[PDB]
Amino acid sequence: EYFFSKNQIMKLNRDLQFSDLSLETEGFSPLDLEIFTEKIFYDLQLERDCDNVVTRELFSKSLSAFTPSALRGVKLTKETNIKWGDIGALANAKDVLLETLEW
Amino acid sequence: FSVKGPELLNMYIGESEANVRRVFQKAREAKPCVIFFDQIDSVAPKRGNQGDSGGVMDRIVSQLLAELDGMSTDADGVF
Amino acid sequence: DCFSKDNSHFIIDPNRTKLITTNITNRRPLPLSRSNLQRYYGFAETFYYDLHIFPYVRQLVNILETSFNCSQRGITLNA
Repeated sequence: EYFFSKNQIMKLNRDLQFSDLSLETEGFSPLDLEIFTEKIFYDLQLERDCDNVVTRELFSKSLSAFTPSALRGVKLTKETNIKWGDIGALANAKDVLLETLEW
Repeated sequence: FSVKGPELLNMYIGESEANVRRVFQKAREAKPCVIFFDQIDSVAPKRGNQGDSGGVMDRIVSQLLAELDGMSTDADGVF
Repeated sequence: DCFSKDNSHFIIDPNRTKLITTNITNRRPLPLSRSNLQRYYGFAETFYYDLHIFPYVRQLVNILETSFNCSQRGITLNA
């Protein structure tokens, strides 16, 4: 709420409240946020040529395509794209994995 | 690409594990490539036998099992 | 001079013109979309990308043109 006010005169539309967005940005450190706000402002400005300063969908359209400033290293294997519906069997092991790691 | 028998094996502790990875990396650079492990015996002996010493032959074969197949593999043209 | 009645267009004569210069001015270049200077002067032409096809160049051009257009918005958004 500070950042969006300080950087440029602009606001989040009435469609959403800042608490949701706070929920959306798990683990984002303050410099990362300074980067992220600028990213969103750029995406709004010309990547969409609309004459407006409000956003609801751009976050979902760009947050995923973002790397948290401190979060790079050994690159996560997010490209394997294996769904647990592809594994099928191994219930005895699936459930213990899901409860220990996922839940 | 020719793997001249036990070419990979090396003096030090970890440079064999660097040589294997370098070989696979360079091959992966040119997608339509072949790897010819000539006399695989010298490089991939049975893991964890009692009649063997040093253990590096186990580390190297494990590294093979890892990098050759592993996970996140794509652009399978590497025969 | 005595011909001050008009100043729209004039000739320069080496028998009367001398080389005098002031400090460095500034002005915008000519956008490629309007005039291909290299083409005219036979220079080593920069490759003419086509934004409709090449993905990545569009991102760069968009960023730079955004920073260009924000001049009249007048904020330090440059990245």
